[PDB]
Amino acid sequence: KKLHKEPATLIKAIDGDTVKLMYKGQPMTFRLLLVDTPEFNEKYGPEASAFTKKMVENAKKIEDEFDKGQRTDKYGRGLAYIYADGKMVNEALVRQGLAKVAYVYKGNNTHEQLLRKAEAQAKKEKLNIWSE
Ligand SMILES: Cc1cn([C@H]2C[C@H](OP(=O)(O)O)[C@@H](COP(=O)(O)O)O2)c(=O)[nH]c1=O
Ligand SMILES: [Ca+2]
Repeated sequence: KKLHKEPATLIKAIDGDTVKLMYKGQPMTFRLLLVDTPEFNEKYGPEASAFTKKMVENAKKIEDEFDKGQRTDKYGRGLAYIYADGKMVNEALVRQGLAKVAYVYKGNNTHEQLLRKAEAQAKKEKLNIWSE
């Protein structure tokens, strides 16, 4: 079983780890897989929100990639990896210490090792959430 990115259409960025897509012609919230950004009113929340917003809004295009397992969560949100001009937003947040690796469920964990490699680098550099 292989993962494949597909073309996506942005309506708007919502916060650090959620975006609104026009998915098959319906507005739908997507939650980024394997990451957790702070809430806007928590430390680094505004920064994570603005980093995801600039990355998706300013991209020439965005793509979504489901993993192998559940595609929608218990709140109806789609669960995907999101790419902006080919760069994974989920990884970039982690690499900048603006999200933690989190919500790792077996069966939607394809990019776990990639993301924990990014988090280890953000922790070594003491970035943001990991700053001292
Ligand atoms: C990332 C992700 C979150 N979730 C759920 C778990 C958390 O629900 P509960 O705590 O209600 O159990 C919720 C966290 O989302 P937010 O971080 O967007 O608040 O989203 C999944 O079910 N699957 C996922 O892959
Ligand atoms: Ca969150």
